[PDB]
Amino acid sequence: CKEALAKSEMNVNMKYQLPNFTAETPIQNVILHEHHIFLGATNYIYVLNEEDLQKVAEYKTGPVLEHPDCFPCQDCSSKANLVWKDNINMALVVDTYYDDQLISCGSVNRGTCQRHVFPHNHTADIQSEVHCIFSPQIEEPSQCPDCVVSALGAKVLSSVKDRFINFFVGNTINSSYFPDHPLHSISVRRLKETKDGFMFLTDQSYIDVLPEFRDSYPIKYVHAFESNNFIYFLTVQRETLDAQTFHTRIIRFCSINSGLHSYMEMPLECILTEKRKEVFNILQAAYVSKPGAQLARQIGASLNDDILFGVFAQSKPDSAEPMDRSAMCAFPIKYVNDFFNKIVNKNNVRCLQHFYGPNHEHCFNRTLLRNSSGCEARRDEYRTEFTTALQRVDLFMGQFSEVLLTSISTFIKGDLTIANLGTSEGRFMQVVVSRSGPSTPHVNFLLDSHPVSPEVIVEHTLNQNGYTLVITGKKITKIPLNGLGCRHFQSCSQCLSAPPFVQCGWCHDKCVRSEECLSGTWTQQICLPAIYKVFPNSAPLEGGTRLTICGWDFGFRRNNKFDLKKTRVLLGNESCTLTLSESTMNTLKCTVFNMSIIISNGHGTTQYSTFSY
Amino acid sequence: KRRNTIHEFKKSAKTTLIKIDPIKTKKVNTADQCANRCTRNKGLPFTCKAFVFDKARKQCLWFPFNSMSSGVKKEFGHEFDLYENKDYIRNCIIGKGRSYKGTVSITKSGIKCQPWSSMIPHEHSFLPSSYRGKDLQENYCRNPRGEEGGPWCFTSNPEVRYEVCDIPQCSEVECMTCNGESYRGLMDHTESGKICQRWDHQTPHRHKFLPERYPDKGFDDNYCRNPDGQPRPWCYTLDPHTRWEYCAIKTCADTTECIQGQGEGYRGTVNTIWNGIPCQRWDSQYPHEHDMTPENFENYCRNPDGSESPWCFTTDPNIRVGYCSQIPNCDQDCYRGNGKNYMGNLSQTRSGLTCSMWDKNMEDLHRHIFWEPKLNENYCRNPDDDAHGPWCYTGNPLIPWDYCPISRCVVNGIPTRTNIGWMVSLRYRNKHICGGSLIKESWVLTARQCFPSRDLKDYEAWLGIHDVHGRGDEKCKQVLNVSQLVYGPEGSDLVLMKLARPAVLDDFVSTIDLPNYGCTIPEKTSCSVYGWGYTGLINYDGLLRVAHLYIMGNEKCSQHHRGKVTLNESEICAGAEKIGSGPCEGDYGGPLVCEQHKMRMVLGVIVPGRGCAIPNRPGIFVRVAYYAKWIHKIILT
Repeated sequence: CKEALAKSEMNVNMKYQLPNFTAETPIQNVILHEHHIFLGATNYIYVLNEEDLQKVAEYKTGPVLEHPDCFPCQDCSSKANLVWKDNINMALVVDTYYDDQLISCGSVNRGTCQRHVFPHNHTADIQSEVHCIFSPQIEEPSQCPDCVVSALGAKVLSSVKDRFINFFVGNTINSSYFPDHPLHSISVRRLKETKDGFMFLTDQSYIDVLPEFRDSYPIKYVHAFESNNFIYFLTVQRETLDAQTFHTRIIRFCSINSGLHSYMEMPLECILTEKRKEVFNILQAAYVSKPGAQLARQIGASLNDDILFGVFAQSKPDSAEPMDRSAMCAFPIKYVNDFFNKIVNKNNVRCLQHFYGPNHEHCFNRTLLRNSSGCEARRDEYRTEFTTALQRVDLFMGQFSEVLLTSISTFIKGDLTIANLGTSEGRFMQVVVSRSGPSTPHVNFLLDSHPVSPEVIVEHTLNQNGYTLVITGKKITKIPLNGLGCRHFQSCSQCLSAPPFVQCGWCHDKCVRSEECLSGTWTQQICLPAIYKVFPNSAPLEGGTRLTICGWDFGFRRNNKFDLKKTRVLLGNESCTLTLSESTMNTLKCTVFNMSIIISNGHGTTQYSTFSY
Repeated sequence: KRRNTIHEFKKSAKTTLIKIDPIKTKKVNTADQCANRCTRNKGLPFTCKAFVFDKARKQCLWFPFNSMSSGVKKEFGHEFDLYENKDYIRNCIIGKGRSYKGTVSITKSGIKCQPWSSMIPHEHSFLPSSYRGKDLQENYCRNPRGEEGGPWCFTSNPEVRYEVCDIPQCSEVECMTCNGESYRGLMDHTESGKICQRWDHQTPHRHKFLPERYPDKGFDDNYCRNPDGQPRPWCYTLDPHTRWEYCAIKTCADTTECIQGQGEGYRGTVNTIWNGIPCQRWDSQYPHEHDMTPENFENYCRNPDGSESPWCFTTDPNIRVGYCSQIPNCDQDCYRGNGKNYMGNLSQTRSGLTCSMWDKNMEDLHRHIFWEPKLNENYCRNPDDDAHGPWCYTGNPLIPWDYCPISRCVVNGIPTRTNIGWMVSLRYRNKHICGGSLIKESWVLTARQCFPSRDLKDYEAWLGIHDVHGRGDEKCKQVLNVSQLVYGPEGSDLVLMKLARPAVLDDFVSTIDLPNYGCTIPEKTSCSVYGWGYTGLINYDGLLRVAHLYIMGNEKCSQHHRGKVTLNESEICAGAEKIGSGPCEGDYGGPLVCEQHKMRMVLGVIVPGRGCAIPNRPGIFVRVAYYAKWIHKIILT
């Protein structure tokens, strides 16, 4: 019997009161700055105590009235008529380089943002300062510079380069809303000293697709970051202008205040492959992070080289929606850097489709100095679109291949790397990642009905005081990264398989931290055989009928494996028959005056005194 | 019925055929139904040897002739696409040789196959009238009935009525290599006489390969390829019921440690994975049978699939594939600032240019510099112990020397009463963008944060104006074109502009001296700055505006910064008299100049950073002394 002993598994459901904070409205973003959690949300903004999870303060960009006559920040209170819309904070970033500021953004106000400054005496009040990033363009009303936030898609990346604040923003746009306000796909809004507008350094400072395609070829942006002066982007789009499939791409370019010089897009696919194939089109969430020491060897980096983590789900046919089947994938920045630079041949490299259009002068007869060019700013940039992808083996090998993954964070401890997976439905897990073998979720529990947001915050002070912040629906939770408890474990095997940083040890009855063993029988080393049942209980010395043996911890524990060779089964003096094909660490099979039956497993032994002749 | 025969057509891209000496267009959406009409019997009276469609036109135009027809001019027109009838191109025999059209009227015994319109001498010549659509040629043998034997031509010979033409089976030339993926030929038949569909098509199978998406593999009309690395090239079947099939081809006729690429072409003796488990041989299917066989292309960890890492099946039965990832793949200074301290085996400059030859370089060095009386040529190491690090001479006549890249360890505007010639009004888009200061009759300086475009034919220098646009003094202004920009050393952010023509001096126009290279400032020493930039006033008339500052140490600067910055010697700090006044937008590259006792010289340059003119907050400026000697060593240019 196997299901009868399903109590072997750690229970998926174990409820805990966590540092928890409720939102009136759906949460859009989160910012950590000075022990204070700033979070935009539907028409609103809040601040939180880092330890207390307490709303220190808040402010409302509440029910938004729109007038077609109205500009984003010109007063429209006296207006008697009109849309009654609702700004959702799509862009949010704290800046320190100039001052202590928060740059917040409304979705509805022509996608035009504001700013809120913090006093030194008290460093949390935002109702003090409101300032509109709305620079009137007397020069060229062609382009609305401070019209930044797209309604459909916003991926924001703020940095300080050449002593200026630069925003690299990637924007999903429909062709329809273009005349209402002209916007750009990827634009580099540079913030003026006067902090009252942005300035486009040139015409080539902005890129966006030809006005034709802007109905089809939807390109939506999901992630970005900075490393090695290459400001990469992760984003999904059609495989081709005709394909109507979708493949997630990584974009690389160099950051000169002027604009994106060496613009490169490369396809990225994750495959689960076996001996003698499933490819995940759609990235769900990502996190670039340093690797754990074991991972450093396994994938080929140091403890410092940056590895990008992408949780990819297979896409619905001709659709960007996922097929509820997800895995995760690792990408050392060294490898992607070299793939962009040197590995690819000269025949592959193409010109951008959505920008140049296939029918053009340049795409016909233009090349690259690939080995003779890296990060070179040439005034005639070439928008290159590599046709050859980079594909990774799932480190998990589908240990979640049956489900979608909503999001992800990353962290490491000592030698190991542990990933804090967020489940499509919202079953938060923490799992050790290694090429070695599948790792069970030492936490798996269900947080909430709604999806876990890709908005996730990680922190580990001293590598001792650590936690993540996780969004779902209208609540955020502060989960310590230091595990929760050992008691849910329901086998010596499960107990030992836990990481060290949770102190797991069987107290002769159930796994536990050492100090809690009143009997002092705390052990983490010998897994005693545990009997659930025996089928049946009457046997002769010669008569033989199948002997089904239910229980747990039967197998020898090797670091991962549970070996059934390293087992002996005795009926007192007589050794009972071992059918190893039918005998597993969960259940055993034999074929053969009260008597007991002794299991001698890899570590211990036991007797079972329900039997007679 | 309504069928498809474009699959039997060829295609070519972006060419249109013009027969100078002659054929109609009807607006039809489907070029494919178009080709099917061309093929389908009786469709057009003329002999539709090919077709062309232009989807810009969407007008369907069959052409009753080949490009091999004389006198036809191809024209590279993107919108036009040709579709050739591959039968005229077979020049071989497929199966029965049923559908032949080739211009051959030679018998197997080398006699001219008679004109088929010729009753002489043999009776059965009436076929072309009878069998219309078989291309029963004038004289050239065809397979009139799709006869197994093929084109049998009624020989003109009196003794023999007909001799059978002989044309080789096509596969005579369609050979293959053991890999086969390299081969890209014409053979467009499967192993069961089935035909490959058009690789552009999506019917009847909508497979994965989009030939444009995966070009460079020859995913042309129907030609068998090895996209997935089978021992034989294979294609998706035109028949919807057959998923795909191999293509019958014969063969053709006539290793180290350090890794190249993903190890695919690379070959290895090593087959121990990072787990240390050795891997077994290609014959040895154990522990779990593996598809790869030597017929496809020892017990070694190769990359037959070209994986990211060469992979070998673990003798561990549990693991199918093991990665021998220990394999090696073939793939800067501190506190030593003088070039001699490092031996730089580096041949590049910071500009990216290569070095020059150290012989003429050495001679020019000795000529220009007699500082003292070693190293290798063309290498990063530099003799002159230069502060900004290692460098190398350059072959450019415009620029002879450049550093090699090795890492080592106005708000409250008070307008000017009168004019200053040190200022230079940079006009890009024909209006002031930044301040520049004149040093030579042919040299100006400003900051690197002032320059959108990399060219010169946009930029402009304006000289000798007290107002922003020469609005007042049209008598004395003067504009110059830009000959060269020079980008400073690392972290310098200093750009030196030479104009196309030096501006002969005058009372109004003034050049500026340089500070003493090793000099140090006295604290609080009053100095002045000049700008046309943003001042916050209601109405800027365009006048130059002057403000005075006072030097101060690192202390008060970081104090008002509250530790925003930990200073560097590159940086010079100066501040106001507790009032809110300082450079802002449009002042960048403006000068702060000072005098030893009376003779005044530049000491700092306006650079944008960290907020405009916050009262009682010091500003950070460049140490001109920190770069003066470099500026000289380039003034050698």
